[PDB]
Amino acid sequence: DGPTMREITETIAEAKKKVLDVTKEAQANLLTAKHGMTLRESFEDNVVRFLNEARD
Amino acid sequence: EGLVEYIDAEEEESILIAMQPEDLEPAEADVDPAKRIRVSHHA
Amino acid sequence: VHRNPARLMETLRTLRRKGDINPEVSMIRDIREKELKIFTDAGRVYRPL
Amino acid sequence: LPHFSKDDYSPESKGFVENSYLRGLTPQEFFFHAMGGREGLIDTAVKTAETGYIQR
Amino acid sequence: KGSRFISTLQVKLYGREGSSARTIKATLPYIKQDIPIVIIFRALGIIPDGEILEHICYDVNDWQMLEMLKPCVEDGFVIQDRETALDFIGKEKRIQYAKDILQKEFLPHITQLEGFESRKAFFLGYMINRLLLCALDR
Amino acid sequence: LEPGHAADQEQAKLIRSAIEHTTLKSVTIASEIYYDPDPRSTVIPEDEEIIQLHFSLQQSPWLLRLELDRAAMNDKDLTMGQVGERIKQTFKNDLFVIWSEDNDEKLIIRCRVVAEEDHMLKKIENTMLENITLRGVENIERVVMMK
Amino acid sequence: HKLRDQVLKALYDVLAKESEHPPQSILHTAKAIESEMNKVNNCDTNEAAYKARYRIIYSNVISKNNPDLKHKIANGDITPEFLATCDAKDLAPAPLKQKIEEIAKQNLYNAQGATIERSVTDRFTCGKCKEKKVSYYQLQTRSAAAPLTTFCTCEACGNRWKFS
Amino acid sequence: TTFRFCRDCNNMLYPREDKENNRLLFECRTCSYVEEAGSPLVYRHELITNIGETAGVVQDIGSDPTLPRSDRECPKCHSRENVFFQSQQRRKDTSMVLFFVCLSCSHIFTSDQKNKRTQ
DNA sequence: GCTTACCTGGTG
RNA sequence: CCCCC
DNA sequence: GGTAAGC
Ligand SMILES: [Zn+2]
Ligand SMILES: [Zn+2]
Ligand SMILES: [Zn+2]
Repeated sequence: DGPTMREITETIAEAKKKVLDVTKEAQANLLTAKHGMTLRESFEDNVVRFLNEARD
Repeated sequence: EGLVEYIDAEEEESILIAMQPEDLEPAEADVDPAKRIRVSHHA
Repeated sequence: VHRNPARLMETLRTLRRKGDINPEVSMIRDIREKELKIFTDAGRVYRPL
Repeated sequence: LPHFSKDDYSPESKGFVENSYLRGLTPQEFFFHAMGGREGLIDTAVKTAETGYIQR
Repeated sequence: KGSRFISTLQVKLYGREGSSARTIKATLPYIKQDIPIVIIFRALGIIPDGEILEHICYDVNDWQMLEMLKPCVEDGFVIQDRETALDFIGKEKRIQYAKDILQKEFLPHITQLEGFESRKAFFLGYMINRLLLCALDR
Repeated sequence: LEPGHAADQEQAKLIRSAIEHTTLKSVTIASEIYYDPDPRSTVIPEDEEIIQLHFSLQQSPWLLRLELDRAAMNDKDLTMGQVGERIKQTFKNDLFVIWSEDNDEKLIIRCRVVAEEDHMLKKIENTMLENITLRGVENIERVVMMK
Repeated sequence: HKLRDQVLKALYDVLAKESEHPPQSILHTAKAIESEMNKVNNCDTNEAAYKARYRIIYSNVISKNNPDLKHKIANGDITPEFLATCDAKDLAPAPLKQKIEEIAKQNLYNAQGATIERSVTDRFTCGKCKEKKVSYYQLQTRSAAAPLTTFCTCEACGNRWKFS
Repeated sequence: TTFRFCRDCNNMLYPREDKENNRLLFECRTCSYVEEAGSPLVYRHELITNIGETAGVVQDIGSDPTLPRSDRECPKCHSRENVFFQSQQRRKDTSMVLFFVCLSCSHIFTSDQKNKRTQ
């Protein structure tokens, strides 16, 4: 459906925003550790998850 | 006439490539829903 | 070694683009490692752009 | 890819295919999908002997 | 196309992170044992430490790299001149065999003629630099 | 965890400290060698307070000085005394061990031996780092808490 | 009697070396032996473990930081406590006390192992617990002729399954 | 530890004690040279290495066309002309902090919000 | 603690 | 070889 | 070209 495609497009763009936000947070040394270590590992978890929640 | 060049994988590491002349070249100076979503003229 | 690698790199690229250096010869400038790599070498896979 | 800038962690740069097979893949998406595609085929090719000898 | 000269020179960093006195040694073709880098430089004409150091670490402020080179300096202390270094290969007979190896078989690309020892020396220093650059988390 | 202690996070942290293999190297920030010839008066102005203690109540002019990380030391429930004594027992009557007390800003251990002298201190610092067990069980290289 | 004279001497001096100096000469002497009398309450020179207690008292006094432990020790501040303290950390100073808290907190965070969330879908339903809190992943297990595999996990009960 | 070289022969200098006057000296093993020491520090071994610096910034590092550019204003010149990148010592254990090099005044600035970080 | 001697899917 | 789940 | 049970 047409309106469903609009919904699906704004969904992907909405998750993409969260990613950018978690990026700007990580880039400004504000992103917090995670027991599942590395600031870099930690950032990638948040990103990966956001994009998976998006596909689903 | 220096319009087109030959690039190996080593030289590729130092260049920035456009996908389409349009899609990535003129600066910005409604949209088709059926069409697939592309990136930008970023730099 | 080269003192002004930026100029040399341009003088080389335009020299090749003209035809004077075989179009297959590869030239790379790694600003970080302060190196200029030139390959005349046979067996390099290359594409036109 | 050389099509992107350096230090790019955006969905697009790190392999997020945002379109459906119905919409079509962009060249980058096409290549990244191929990168991750190959993944399985490699494993199945490698495993085959080890999986066989265990059976025996 | 100079007759399949597949000469594979290795410059090894002996000793692990935890083990004291991390020595740098190299494998020369037709030369059984691994020669400590200093002795090679000495056999290439570059005799004092500090001149040998200058071929490896281009920056004097780099105390890190220089400290790693300190056990090498000590490793090749015994050999103190070129003919002494060339002899540390395999006397008289030993000295020519060495000259030939370092000339024709060591770093065969560039040139394998004769009148370039500095060219090879500087290159060996470049390899050590790239090696120590990786030894360091750099 | 032991029955009535399975819900206590703090209990598990202490057990972790008791299990995970803790070397001297694991707590050390850096180790230095100085030519400090007077035992009664240190060349290092920082160590002034260390001297005024382990003195108020023939050796070696060569000083092995190692600084320890408070955080490291605190994670494994350790103190300067416990660490010093472990070095004191691994070398017996061969090395002279003095140390900074637990509340001084910088955590330091000062060592002196009992022809040459200098190079055998680089020897002593290698075995010191690489193989001195402070706390923990060997082979258990990392321990984590889980719920 | 080595310590009986040395604990005093060191206490007297490092308690007169202060900006306060010894105006309370009869009380700085009394404060020192009274701390030394309860000090021997540790062992009474029966164990060398008593000597280790001294180093705690002496060190926190000299130090610099903290200089104020000196001035406040002649002013008053419990002498029997400063033997059975164990409060080696809670006594002297306050910026280190705050730092020890931050250290303890962080080290307890560090000690905790990796979690890994897993993105869940209502689409699939569990077999056993019959719950729609399913976390899948696909893999090319078969030839390029047939499709992927899809390995589902129930993030609720914890159950695993497969597909064609 | 800033090690010195012998005069005459360029060879490396080694520590030695002047027991007579309780002072440190550095002597040459290739000859009879001897000089006074500066510091009492003879050797430093660092186990914990706290660093995460910028890069090999050529005063023409900007010539790299693969580098991303920001419109952030320069803290020194106020030129909204910058080129940015992550830490070059690229450890796994590295912050995702950015280092902007203004093309106009060639001054380095960081995207840090934790502290007052310039280096 | 190094060198040897065994092995490595199914049909056609 | 050239084909297979 | 990967592991182990020989000397
Ligand atoms: Zn379930
Ligand atoms: Zn000399
Ligand atoms: Zn500027």
